[PDB]
Amino acid sequence: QDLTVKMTDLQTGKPVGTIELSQNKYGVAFIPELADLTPGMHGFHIHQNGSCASSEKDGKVVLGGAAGGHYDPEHTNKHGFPWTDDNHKGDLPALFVSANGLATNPVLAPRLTLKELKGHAIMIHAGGDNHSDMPKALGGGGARVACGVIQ
Amino acid sequence: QDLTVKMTDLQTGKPVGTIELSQNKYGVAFIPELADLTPGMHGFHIHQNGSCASSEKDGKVVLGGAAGGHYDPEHTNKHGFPWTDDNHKGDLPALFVSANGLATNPVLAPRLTLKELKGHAIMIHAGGDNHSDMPKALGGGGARVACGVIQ
Ligand SMILES: [Cu+2]
Ligand SMILES: [Cu+2]
Ligand SMILES: [Zn+2]
Ligand SMILES: [Zn+2]
Repeated sequence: QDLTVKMTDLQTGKPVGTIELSQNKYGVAFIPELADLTPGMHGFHIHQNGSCASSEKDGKVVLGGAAGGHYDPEHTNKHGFPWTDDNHKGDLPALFVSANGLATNPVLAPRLTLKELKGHAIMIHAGGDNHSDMPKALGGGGARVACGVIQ
Repeated sequence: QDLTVKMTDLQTGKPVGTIELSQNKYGVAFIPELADLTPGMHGFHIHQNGSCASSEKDGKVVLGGAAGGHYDPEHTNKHGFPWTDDNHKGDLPALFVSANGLATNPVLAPRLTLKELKGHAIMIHAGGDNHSDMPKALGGGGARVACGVIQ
């Protein structure tokens, strides 16, 4: 009754660590133990599909595209904050990566429950997340760099 | 009915921006608009006293020492996570500062209410915060670098 989530770099295919998910009275805490990531803030969201495989868009390969879009059980069709309801329930606070490329700063998602997460995918993006679709869609996270399927 | 919190650098005495505090159904969101800070993660907590003045400890000057310790209304006498109850209610998630010395990443404190915050002080530390008293007390935040009194 622990279940940790192994994360794999989409570009190299090599493991980069794990993320521990735990339920508490305020939501789901995400405890990262990752490495080999670019320093800075990274878009971090739960995705619709339980897959980290690639997808295809107009002839281009989309790493981790098989995961689909941001988990949106309320069909909000919008990207926002982890503490706002009119947006993807999968929107989490951005994940911090140290100069040494390590991510260890835990983060909380008050709108989520652990049970509803299994079968979905955990995504880490190259860009950050300003929790808006402006000026860039999906908080500007851009490409997907790391992914893992919540079992 | 807005009330923003002006932050001042303890070492220079010059303003470094403001932090907006807002109440939502999941807690108090802290929206920073700061500058001139050292890149990286910084300990960020609500303090007991409503003052940012200095204090004195065994002959040494403690900038922002007049603010007292971490806000601890339940007398836990312990430092922990923003989503754990047996520790300072004033323990917030660490604040991120970009390479350009700017802090704009909002953060949420699920255990706090806006009303209980007025009259207290907002503190930003030099070191980070691993949300434990080990290996260093108070999450290793160390010295106080920026402070503001919640009006
Ligand atoms: Cu994503
Ligand atoms: Cu503090
Ligand atoms: Zn989203
Ligand atoms: Zn504390």
